[PDB]
Amino acid sequence: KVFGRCELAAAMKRHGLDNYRGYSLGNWVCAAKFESNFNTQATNRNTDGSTDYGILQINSRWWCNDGRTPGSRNLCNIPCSALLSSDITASVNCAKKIVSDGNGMNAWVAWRNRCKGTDVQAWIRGCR
Ligand SMILES: [Cl-]
Ligand SMILES: [Cl-]
Ligand SMILES: [Pt+2]
Ligand SMILES: [Pt+2]
Ligand SMILES: [Pt+2]
Ligand SMILES: [Pt+2]
Ligand SMILES: [Pt+2]
Ligand SMILES: [Pt+2]
Repeated sequence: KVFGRCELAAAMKRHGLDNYRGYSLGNWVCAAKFESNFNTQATNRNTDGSTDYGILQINSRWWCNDGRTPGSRNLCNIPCSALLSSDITASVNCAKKIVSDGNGMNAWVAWRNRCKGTDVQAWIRGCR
């Protein structure tokens, strides 16, 4: 699925991301835009043996198990294929675990580089 920004905002809000650990909803929508272009099926297969999965481009070394990545920790306790679902719940729950495991949103390079310090509310502006 490729989400619209307002539809993704509403789905993320239903799952408690607005103000999760002090990150407003627009931050999460912005991260998804620049990680995956709102595409639940996105993958980026890296040269280091790992792969980034789904709408939030969660990596298979620390966070999910794809079976094929050296150094697997599987800290979200999920197969990486669960992060390619059309519904966002597994990606949201794993994103919350990423923050809960010592990280800010700085764990996402696209967030740091394209959302941090910007008008993130533009991504929810005008949404019902
Ligand atoms: Cl829900
Ligand atoms: Cl729901
Ligand atoms: Pt789809
Ligand atoms: Pt949902
Ligand atoms: Pt939901
Ligand atoms: Pt939820
Ligand atoms: Pt949830
Ligand atoms: Pt749900």
